[PDB]
Amino acid sequence: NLLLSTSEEQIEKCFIIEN
Amino acid sequence: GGLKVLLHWAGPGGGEPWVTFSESSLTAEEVCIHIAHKVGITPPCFNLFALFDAQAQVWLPPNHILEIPRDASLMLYFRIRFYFRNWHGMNPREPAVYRCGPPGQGMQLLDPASFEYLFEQGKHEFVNDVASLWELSTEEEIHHFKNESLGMAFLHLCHLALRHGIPLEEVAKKTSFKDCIPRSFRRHIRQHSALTRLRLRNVFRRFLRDFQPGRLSQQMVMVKYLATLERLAPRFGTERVPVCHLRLLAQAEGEPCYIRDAGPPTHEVLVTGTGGIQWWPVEPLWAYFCDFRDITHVVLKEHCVSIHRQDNKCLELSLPSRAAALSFVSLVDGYFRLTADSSHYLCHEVAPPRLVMSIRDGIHGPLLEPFVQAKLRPEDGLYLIHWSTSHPYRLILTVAQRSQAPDGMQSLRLRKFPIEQAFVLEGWGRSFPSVRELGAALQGCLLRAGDDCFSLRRCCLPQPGETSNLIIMRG
Repeated sequence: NLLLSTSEEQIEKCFIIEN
Repeated sequence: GGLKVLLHWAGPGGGEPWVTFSESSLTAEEVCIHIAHKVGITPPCFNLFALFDAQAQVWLPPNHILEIPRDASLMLYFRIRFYFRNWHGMNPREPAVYRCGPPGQGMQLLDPASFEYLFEQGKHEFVNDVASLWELSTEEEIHHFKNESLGMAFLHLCHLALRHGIPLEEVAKKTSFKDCIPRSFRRHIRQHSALTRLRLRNVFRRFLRDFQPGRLSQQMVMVKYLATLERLAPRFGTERVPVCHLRLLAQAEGEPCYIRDAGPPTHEVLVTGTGGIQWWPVEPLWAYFCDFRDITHVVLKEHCVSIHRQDNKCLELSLPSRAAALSFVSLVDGYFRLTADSSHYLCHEVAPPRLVMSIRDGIHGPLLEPFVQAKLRPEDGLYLIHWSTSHPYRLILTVAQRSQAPDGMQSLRLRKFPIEQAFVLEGWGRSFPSVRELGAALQGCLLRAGDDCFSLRRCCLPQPGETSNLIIMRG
């Protein structure tokens, strides 16, 4: 209420295709 | 044996109220981020903190280079420097303060650990005469100050009882009310009559009897303490800077801080989160100069500072030293960041290193989910990088995906990927010198997450004056 609630990002595993 | 930084609070878990640094060189910012994290302070609150040199009576700019062994003797405190009076909203006579809300909660200024650090710091400043008994003149003011100081000492001990999970009577026997009141009041008691001492002891023992177990929480005791401190101490959470020279000048009539081929203070410049920049000569009245959002830039030349307003008027100042000028410019710049622009700084001399990097690499601050959505929603192929809202050394690469919310109405789904430092994106075999280099390689590429693909067509960049949870709104 008075204070800032926690906010953790749900993060995921990547993969990149070049060009 | 290294740089010892003093703490008002060790954070959860506890231990020694200090952190010792042995690294050859470190920035004041690296130090504050390391301590903020150890204490439990979250990334949206990091920029409220700074380092105070208690002996020189100056704060360090965030780009200050600390060197070991050279600085092993410095007496530094980690403290909240950027403060907004009435943030708790308990004084009706003054405005409220909040972080910007989502477009069209995350609006609270402080996180739990920043609040507890503030309370511990408040107790230190209170005992250290931020409000002095000597500054008072009438019998009514003196009596009120003494009674209020006793009520504050009562709140101080009630908190300790709740924190340690022991009854108030065992705290009252280990800790005296005399150690919880201003030092000026403690000296007064000691110098005055033995019957006055006996009377104050009985008045305090009575305050202890009117305590109700189960009436108040640790948080409520803290807010009341802090709100009372604000009422008692008009100087608390403000800064009054001595200057040796002060001039107001119109730009189209002269160049300020001009290079030409120190004295006692003549004025004081006051800087507050809610009141902007004010000054007065050393019958007294604070003159108003500007709010932080009126400043175009700040020029610093040796110990001379020039604050430039949008209408081209300048407040020209001569500070007692270069360290005093850097302290001062970083105060104005720090409030500018919080109230006007998250992604700009007013003077390169004091710029936060992590911000300089962010500006050049097109990185956003720790933005909350609705603010990133407002950035990705206009087009397909949009992406952005922002500092994590929970992890101090993690960056977040984010994309938006087509989704369908309950009702069948088209929605937006965010996919978050971490960049860690030599910056590496978790899942991409490459490694980069800077985030700008990693982002430039990212441009035109395709991101694969499970069975989904995302076009990395354009990186959204921070815009000047853009509102977000990083902006502090003054009611």
